[PDB]
Amino acid sequence: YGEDSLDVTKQKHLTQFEFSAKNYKSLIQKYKVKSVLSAVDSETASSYAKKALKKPYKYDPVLDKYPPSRYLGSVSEKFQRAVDEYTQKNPDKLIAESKLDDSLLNESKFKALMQLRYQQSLVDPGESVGVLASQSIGEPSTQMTLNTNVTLGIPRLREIIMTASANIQTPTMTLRLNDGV
Amino acid sequence: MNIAQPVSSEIKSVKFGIYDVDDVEKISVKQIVNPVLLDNLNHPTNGGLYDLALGPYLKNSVCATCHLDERYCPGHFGHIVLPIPAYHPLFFSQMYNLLRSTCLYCHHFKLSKVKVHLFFCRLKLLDYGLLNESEMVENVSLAKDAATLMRIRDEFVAKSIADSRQLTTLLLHERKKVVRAFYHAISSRKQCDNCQSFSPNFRKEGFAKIFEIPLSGKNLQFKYMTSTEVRNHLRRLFVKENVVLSRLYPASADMFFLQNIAVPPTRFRPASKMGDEVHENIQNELLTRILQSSIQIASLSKDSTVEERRSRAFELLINAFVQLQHDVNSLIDSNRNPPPGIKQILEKKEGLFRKHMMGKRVNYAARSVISPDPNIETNEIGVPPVFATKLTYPEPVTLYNFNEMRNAVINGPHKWPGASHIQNEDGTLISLMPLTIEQRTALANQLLTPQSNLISSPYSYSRLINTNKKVYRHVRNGDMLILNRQPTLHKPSMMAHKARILPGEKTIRMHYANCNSYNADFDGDEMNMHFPQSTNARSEAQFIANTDSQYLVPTSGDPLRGLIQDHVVMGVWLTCKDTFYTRDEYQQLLFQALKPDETGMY
Amino acid sequence: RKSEKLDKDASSKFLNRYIQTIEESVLSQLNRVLMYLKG
Amino acid sequence: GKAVAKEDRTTTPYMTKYERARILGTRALQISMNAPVLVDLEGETDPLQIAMKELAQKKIPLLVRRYLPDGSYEDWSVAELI
Amino acid sequence: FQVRTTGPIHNLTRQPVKGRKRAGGIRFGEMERDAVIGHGTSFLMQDRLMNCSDYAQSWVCRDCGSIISIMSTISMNGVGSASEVRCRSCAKPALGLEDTSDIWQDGSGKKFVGGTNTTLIALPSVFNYLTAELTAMNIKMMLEVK
Amino acid sequence: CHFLTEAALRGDVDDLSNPSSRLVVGRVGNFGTGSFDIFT
Amino acid sequence: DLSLYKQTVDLYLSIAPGHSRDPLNAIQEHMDSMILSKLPRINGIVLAYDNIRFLEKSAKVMYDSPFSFIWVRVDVLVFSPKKGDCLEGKINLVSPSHIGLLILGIFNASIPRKSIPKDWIFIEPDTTEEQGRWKTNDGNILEPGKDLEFVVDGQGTLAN
Amino acid sequence: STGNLVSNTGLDLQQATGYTVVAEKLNFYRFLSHFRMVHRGAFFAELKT
RNA sequence: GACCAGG
DNA sequence: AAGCTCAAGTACTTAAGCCTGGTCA
DNA sequence: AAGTACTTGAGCTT
Ligand SMILES: [Zn+2]
Ligand SMILES: [Zn+2]
Ligand SMILES: [Zn+2]
Repeated sequence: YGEDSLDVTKQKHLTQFEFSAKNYKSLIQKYKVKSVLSAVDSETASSYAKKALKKPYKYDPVLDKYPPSRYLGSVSEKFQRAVDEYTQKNPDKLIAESKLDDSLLNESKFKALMQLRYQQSLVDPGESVGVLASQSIGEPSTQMTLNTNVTLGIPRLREIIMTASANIQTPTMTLRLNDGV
Repeated sequence: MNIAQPVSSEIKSVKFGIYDVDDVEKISVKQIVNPVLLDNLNHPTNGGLYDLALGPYLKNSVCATCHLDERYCPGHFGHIVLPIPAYHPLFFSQMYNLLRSTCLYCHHFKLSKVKVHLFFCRLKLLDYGLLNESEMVENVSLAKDAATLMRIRDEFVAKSIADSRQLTTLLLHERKKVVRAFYHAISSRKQCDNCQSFSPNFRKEGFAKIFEIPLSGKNLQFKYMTSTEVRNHLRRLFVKENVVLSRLYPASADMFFLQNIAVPPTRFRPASKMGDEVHENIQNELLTRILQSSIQIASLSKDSTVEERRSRAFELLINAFVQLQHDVNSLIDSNRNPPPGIKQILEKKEGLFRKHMMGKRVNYAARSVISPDPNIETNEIGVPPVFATKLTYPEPVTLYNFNEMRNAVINGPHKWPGASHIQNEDGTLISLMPLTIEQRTALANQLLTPQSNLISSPYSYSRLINTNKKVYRHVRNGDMLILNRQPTLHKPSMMAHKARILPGEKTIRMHYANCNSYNADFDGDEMNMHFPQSTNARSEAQFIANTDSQYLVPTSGDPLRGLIQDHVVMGVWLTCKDTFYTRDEYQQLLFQALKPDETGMY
Repeated sequence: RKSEKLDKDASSKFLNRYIQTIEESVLSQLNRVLMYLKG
Repeated sequence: GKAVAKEDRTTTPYMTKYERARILGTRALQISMNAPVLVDLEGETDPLQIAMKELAQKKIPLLVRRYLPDGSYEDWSVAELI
Repeated sequence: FQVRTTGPIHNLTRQPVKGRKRAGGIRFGEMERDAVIGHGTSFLMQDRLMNCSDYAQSWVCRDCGSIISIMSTISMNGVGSASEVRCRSCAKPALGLEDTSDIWQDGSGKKFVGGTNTTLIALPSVFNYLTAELTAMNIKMMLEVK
Repeated sequence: CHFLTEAALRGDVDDLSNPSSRLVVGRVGNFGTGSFDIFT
Repeated sequence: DLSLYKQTVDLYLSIAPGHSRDPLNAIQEHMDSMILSKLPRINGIVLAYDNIRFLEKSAKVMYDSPFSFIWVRVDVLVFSPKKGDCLEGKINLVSPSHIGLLILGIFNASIPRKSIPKDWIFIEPDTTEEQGRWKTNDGNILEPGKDLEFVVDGQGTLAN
Repeated sequence: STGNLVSNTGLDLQQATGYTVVAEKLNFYRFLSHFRMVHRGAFFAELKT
């Protein structure tokens, strides 16, 4: 589902990586770690996540190797890049060096928490999605049609997504200047 | 629905296809030959378009064939014969291009047989779903040479199927490509690739009348006519080239021409009484026309056999033939012969497939203009007393809610929280409206008891005993009853609210919060209230679609609900640091905000 | 819809095992017929 | 086709947003039809809140078959799901 | 305000009529369908679109796969047992000696043999109407059951 | 009637894919709470 | 002939709700129904049934209703009569309109006077006017010869 | 009664129908605005511009 | 079913 | 000659939901 | 009105 992180209706708070680390005591209880860590596999896919993050290729995106349903180790690339570069970019909330940490925090612990929410936030299979995209076009197609040179809005969308016609009204191109010129 | 009825079948598919000449007579239950509809005694004419055997004409008349009343008679077809048979109107154009592809003297294809057999191998290998393997078989470059090429295609397909053995989407993508290439090949050719003759060309009309001039003198050196001639020539075309046409379609009996069309039962074609006028209908009338033209064909054919005398004979006979072709075209395609035809009542897009199948009027579903209420909840929805007392739903009766259903039937169908009318397990429904409180008490006393007057009363299938009496009761404070407003653009437009029942007023009540979802201004616009009857439906509704569980509109992530105008600016006035409250106001305000008991939990 | 054989002694044994399996009118008539067939 | 064995199951162990719905629904209907209440009632009347009182205790019948799009299925009890 | 608990129906398809003068029902579909089938409420869809409006029990021949071909038996015998429906298209004429069980008769008086694969499937009345008009166009859909 | 005439000539049998088709004959849709089956 | 045959059939039983504990008793509630009644498939009237077992396939719930479904395989002993089968019965009632017999004590036989040739004559005893011995052309009394044999017509025939 | 101007020639009027409207006296302003108003024809109405 | 209305 | 891609030109279905009134032959 | 794909005839090359 384009790696999905979910169907959009819940994937929102992923980017709020500060929010979870801010409290972190209520979210862990919400996700119910004691019952989830039991049945699902954790170590193997988390190990392979680093191997996929290896900059050279021949390693798939971890999501293809290990589906995100049972292996509590797979997340898209950008999600893991985000959690890593957040841990290194904003290290203020997370403590650190390591001994002082192990009272109330742990970088690996909180990263495993975010891993866990990603697992907890997949598309629940069986969701009729096509009709979801149908609503996602219909609603804004209603929203704004009075403008505030190419035509913008529903006449435009009518060509790209409905008629897909050759010889559109104004097919233009944009070319970047180069230093030699 | 009923909860008892078990029906076991699980339909896995439907299969479309033509209908041949034997089965139309197998399903025949009578023949319609007399045009007259009704006699002086006004009774259903025997054998007429309203014959009693076709379908039970109302005023309590039992059907002849099945001999049981109208409430259960399912109607039976009838046949109306024609020795003309006119070619089926819907396939007229494809039949036309096929006729163009015909070579009358040759009775093979205008295309080279080797090319049509290439076409045959294409479909043969497509049947098992092998795409590149189909484009492979053309990899040959070379009548005798032509027969060798055909045998090369045969051996290619032979090894391909041998390796393969040891619908789905992409199948149709190729099987339509072959159809388009088939036409591109067939209609381009004029002279016979097999016979070397120039079979005469053919000219048609949009009125579905076809023929052209005979051959020219030069090509001989090298209009309108009967349908039996066309039928026989197409029979030769098919049976001589059974393979590629069988792949295209082995059966070729009545594909293009209909030897007996069926009159559907009277149940489907009623004589609606609007005021006083009694018009039979459009379809009865047009079937009458084709029947009269059929008997006219019979008489005129007899006149022909009994014998410019031959000229007048053939002219008048062809006139009768073309008239019957024209009127059967009218029946099946009212787009021709300028009342609705069948094709137009289907394809009209005002009628079926859009106005009776996808979306249909529904029972147990009321409707009102809607005022706002902030006091109830964000879950709950107001329900006026009229909707409560009138919207009914079944409730099985068990050991532990017998008390509630007892009280319900004690109250009756005229005073909330009463129930409406009691269903017995056999399948009947006995009302409580015409009864008295004494009678209702009596009937409610024997509400939990096996009353079926045997172990197996209906017949020797004894599960009817197990199911409990279903009491039809009114909605109450916990039931989940859907809401919607058209246009329903995006999914939070329909939701499920818990009912709360109010006294007096005549319009439902909702909370401000949900409003921005349904996109209403509450100026006096109105919303459909529904009530799913069974328990599976209301269960899945209450859980998946409970208002709060639709808190994120799914185009983006941002929240679509929320508090609104007064609440928000008074929020800016309460959160502001300039406001101070004493004990009295603080206690009072906190309590008004919580409202524990009705919500509960604390 | 599968069909097999039933011989004489097989009828007696099958009625025996049936009266032993599920446990009034039918059983009464079956006891009558079993008493008439035996003896 | 196949009926997937217990040793290798690919499906997701989470009691989905849907299996919860249908399970609780059909269970409430069952219990509405004079069925075995496998949990001591609290006097609760609604033929569905009993079903939730049961599923909270994970004492429910009705394993669910998850159809893979191939045509095979895996059969999960409700206690087994998360 | 218009409320429709139970009321008059349509001559053709037995869907509630288009009223407010004839207690007509409210329309639910062609976008209301998209709403629920986005909500993922297949049971609600099958309930409202089928159960509440137009519900029926109809018989089909499993052998031939036809729904027009069902005829309920007449004059089998005295009170005896119930009318056990059969299929005409898959039945052959009564010429010849056959056992009393499988035979049955016609209202006109004809006897037949065959056509016993008649089961009891739920089917919305509108599909019955579609079968009628379709076979009037001479083309009939053959639905299988397994 | 055009799609009808072509799919009728060829007689192409679906299983039946979309929920509109699953619905016209009244059966529960493929999607949603209908995707799986529940057994005792 | 040997008219009795055993048929192990497969039928599709509905497991009612209150019997969701065990299907076996739920099998009973409807297996006691068909007995001594006609099942049209097997072309015979049910006599008895044993060997009740359900093929373990995790019985299915009808997908809008609370009672489930399951295949059960059970062996019936239906009396399958054919044209030309020969049947015996003990005579109970006799009259100069037909002959009355019971086969297996359960199944009735009422054979009109037409199927009896005019060769057999009725004697009327002075004690009971209706009941009386239906002698043959030979002079044999049939009342002590309670076991009487004839053929199936569909109803019997003693005319050869 | 209806408004179908049925004449052998249209007399240079585009639409043949709708020339007449009931004077619903529902409220006086509606009575006036029936008497004053004009309308330019359904032929242009059906066009979406 | 068609033409004017109306939310 | 005639084969075969090229050109304008001829037939041809859709245009949001609902809901409620009225008049009409 | 918009625009679609559909089909036929006239001019150029082997
Ligand atoms: Zn009938
Ligand atoms: Zn030829
Ligand atoms: Zn049949």
